[PDB]
Amino acid sequence: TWEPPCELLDCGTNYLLKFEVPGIDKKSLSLQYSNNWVIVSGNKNMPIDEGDFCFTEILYGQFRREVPVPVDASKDGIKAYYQEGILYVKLLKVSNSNWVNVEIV
Amino acid sequence: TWEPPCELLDCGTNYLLKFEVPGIDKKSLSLQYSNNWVIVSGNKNMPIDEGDFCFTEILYGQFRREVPVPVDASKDGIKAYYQEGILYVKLLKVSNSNWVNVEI
Amino acid sequence: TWEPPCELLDCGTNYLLKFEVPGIDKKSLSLQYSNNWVIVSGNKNMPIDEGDFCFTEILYGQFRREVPVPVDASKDGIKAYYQEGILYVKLLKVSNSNWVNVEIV
Amino acid sequence: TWEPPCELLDCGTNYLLKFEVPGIDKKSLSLQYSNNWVIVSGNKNMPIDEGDFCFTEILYGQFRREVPVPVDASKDGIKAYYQEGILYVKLLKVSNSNWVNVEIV
Repeated sequence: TWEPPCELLDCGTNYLLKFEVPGIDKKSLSLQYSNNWVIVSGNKNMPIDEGDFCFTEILYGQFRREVPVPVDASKDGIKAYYQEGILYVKLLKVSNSNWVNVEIV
Repeated sequence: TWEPPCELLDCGTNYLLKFEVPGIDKKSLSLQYSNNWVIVSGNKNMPIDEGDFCFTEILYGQFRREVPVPVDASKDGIKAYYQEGILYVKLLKVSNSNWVNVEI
Repeated sequence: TWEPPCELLDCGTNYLLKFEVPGIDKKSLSLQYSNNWVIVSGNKNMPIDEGDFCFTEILYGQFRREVPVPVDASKDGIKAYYQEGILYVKLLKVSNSNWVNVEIV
Repeated sequence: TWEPPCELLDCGTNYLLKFEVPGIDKKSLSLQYSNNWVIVSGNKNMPIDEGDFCFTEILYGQFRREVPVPVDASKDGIKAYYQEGILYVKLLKVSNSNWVNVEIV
């Protein structure tokens, strides 16, 4: 139903991957890493409890985002945080990269 | 300047105006109410201190937003909180009843 | 140092990643794989042997392009076939796949 | 109606017009010459039989390009050769001499 904008910073030691997800159900939040891809998915419930809509520009509902990650990013050591409405994913940088070469025919 | 998306809510007692402002400069942030207008403004700075861009689709910069507010919203009692990347502005409805509920 | 246009295709059994590299030194064409990232590179040098430029819209020089490739792309069994100015890369879809669930703290 | 990038080379005794056209339909490819104008046209079909787009930067559809050639160029002896995704159009130059050089075999 919608897609959060993301940002990737190189901070030298690690990468830091960021998703702009203000005001989501922090219990619905889910992120997995796999083969240098990062998958975030979650849900943003309408405020049925808070009151009735007068107007709204806010996107509600289900969201998902698959985002590639540089080669020197490692599966082991990943951390994530949800602060001030941003999901931060801190990935470490493995040094070695198995730089296989493909033959063309 | 960019604009943050906003939404209004009626909740009987009070209107609840909301702005999505994730990762903004809390010291910059600035909220003023005048004449059925709520004006919100601040800065969301690029994170030069965190690292170096590889790509970004985040909007950075200075934001202003004027929102007009219903007429039964009161100038008094106005409160604003910032939490989880959302600025809530809670405006009180101007009361039409002389009777006062007693909370007991 | 330009980059050639490219294209991803899903063929069920396999993925097909294409690059348009027309009129390049077929000897310079390199193609490396690492961690779901493909890196194609090469050199396309001027036609000084054919003649002298009256005008040209054609990009000459060195080129590389890094393209990330989907999660179910397989590290093993990549075939690269060059035909008629287009460099094809057939990637195998994988069967089992390890994931990591990250905790959002 | 996209248009392919092109190039004009002065090779002394002839001009070389070059249209970069990787993987067009070789059939339905139409060259014309009249009054110092070269008109190339044709079509490039989607790979409906190869897969399904995951993404693409390749322009598809029907193309056309109209190129003025030099005052120097002849309306005779024009030859066109398609190879490795490049269409070569080879124009002669209007002869400036009456002596004819005799290649001794």
